[PDB]
Amino acid sequence: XYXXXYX
Amino acid sequence: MDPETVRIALGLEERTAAWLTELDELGPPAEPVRLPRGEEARDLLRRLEVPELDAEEIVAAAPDPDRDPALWWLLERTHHAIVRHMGDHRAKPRGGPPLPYEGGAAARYFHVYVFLATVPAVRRFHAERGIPDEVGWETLTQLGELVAIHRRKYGQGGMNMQWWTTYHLRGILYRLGRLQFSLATGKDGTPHLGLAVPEWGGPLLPKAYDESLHRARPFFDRHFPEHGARVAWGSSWMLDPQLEEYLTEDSNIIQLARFWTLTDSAPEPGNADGDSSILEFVFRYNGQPLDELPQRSSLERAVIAHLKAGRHWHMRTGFVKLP
Ligand SMILES: CC(C)(COP(=O)(O)OP(=O)(O)OC[C@H]1O[C@@H](n2cnc3c(N)ncnc32)[C@H](O)[C@@H]1OP(=O)(O)O)[C@@H](O)C(=O)NCCC(=O)NCCS
Ligand SMILES: *[C@@H]1O[C@H](CO)[C@@H](O)[C@H](O)[C@H]1NC(=O)CCCCCCCCC
Ligand SMILES: *[C@@H]1O[C@H](CO)[C@@H](O)[C@H](O)[C@H]1NC(C)=O
Ligand SMILES: *[C@H]1O[C@H](CO)[C@@H](O)[C@H](O)[C@@H]1O
Repeated sequence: XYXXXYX
Repeated sequence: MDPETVRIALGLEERTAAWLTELDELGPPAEPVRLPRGEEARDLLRRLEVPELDAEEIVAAAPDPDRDPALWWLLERTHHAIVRHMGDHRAKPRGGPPLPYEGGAAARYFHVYVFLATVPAVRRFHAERGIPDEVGWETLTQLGELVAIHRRKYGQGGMNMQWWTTYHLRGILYRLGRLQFSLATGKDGTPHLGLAVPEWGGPLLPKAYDESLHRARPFFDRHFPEHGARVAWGSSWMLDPQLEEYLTEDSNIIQLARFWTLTDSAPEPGNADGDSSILEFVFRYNGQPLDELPQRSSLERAVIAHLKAGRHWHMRTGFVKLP
């Protein structure tokens, strides 16, 4: 995890 | 210039090529990019709650079309790539890559420049929707929080959460007191409000939480009447019922999570996914040794304890009906 989004 | 020149001048990785091609395709914005300078820039920065130390460095390093051609090229197209989706919550949050720090202060603060260059457009969008000025400004001040966080986390000036600021700058997320709400849509297209909790603003007191919840429906029904959400949805380490092992009944998180209805299945215990999320938000974790992290609060102790015990944290999802 550690990246964000939301897709 | 062309995508490959820009990519190479800036030291951007080869995976960014498609993005750079897409920005090339899109071209420069109709309204030319303008950066505020001097005391104009200082007033805007201060209004957006950027710490004085960073603001001063931001103004000193502001890039220039002639000396910084590759950077300027990217600045205009990145700006354009954001405004073309103004008001559009169905578009993905693409802020563009971070710039290698070998480019110096203008590279470190690149997405701050994008944000400042985009303020007039979103403020126009706010005006068109009838958003009160105080709501508009209060929403945009997360820039300051995100700048300050970069410095805490890494020790020098920057802002590397540009994917997140695409929400503020598209006019799809608003801070309404202690909580933020974004225009959002489930997999089946059903409208809801995404709920987020900014760091600045103090503890998540039940009264401040409940005032924010009361503001959501009337705000969105007035200014975005076509959206029609009845429900706020959240995904967060804060919704992990495992916190109940460690925090007391006075905990704001424990008290407030009791109103939430979780809609995801119990996670596999070996699932180590929510681990990086809780470490970011509690510690702004950046690769360092675990017993080296502070242990001042019950939550700081909790997070490490559980992880030391060989156990995992999970991001849980749920909803609350809008009052
Ligand atoms: C959201 C937030 C404001 C809530 O704080 P809070 O209201 O104080 O939460 P609680 O009342 O449950 O706090 C319980 C304990 O943990 C401590 N604590 C809470 N949040 C903490 C944090 N982010 N870092 C360190 N300690 C924290 C509290 O000081 C308290 O300590 P004590 O029992 O030793 O007195 C806070 O966690 C925060 O600012 N987080 C960053 C933003 C965030 O996580 N947002 C959600 C992203 S999905
Ligand atoms: C998502 O990440 C960005 C990047 O830093 C943050 O700025 C947001 O704050 C993050 N979102 C999160 O806050 C969701 C919280 C919803 C939880 C609802 C439970 C509230 C009651 C305990
Ligand atoms: C992320 O996007 C998804 C759907 O596209 C939505 O479920 C969720 O609420 C969004 N988060 C925010 C904060 O907008
Ligand atoms: C989620 O998937 C999207 C799909 O494009 C990626 O952009 C992102 O990096 C993450 O893996």
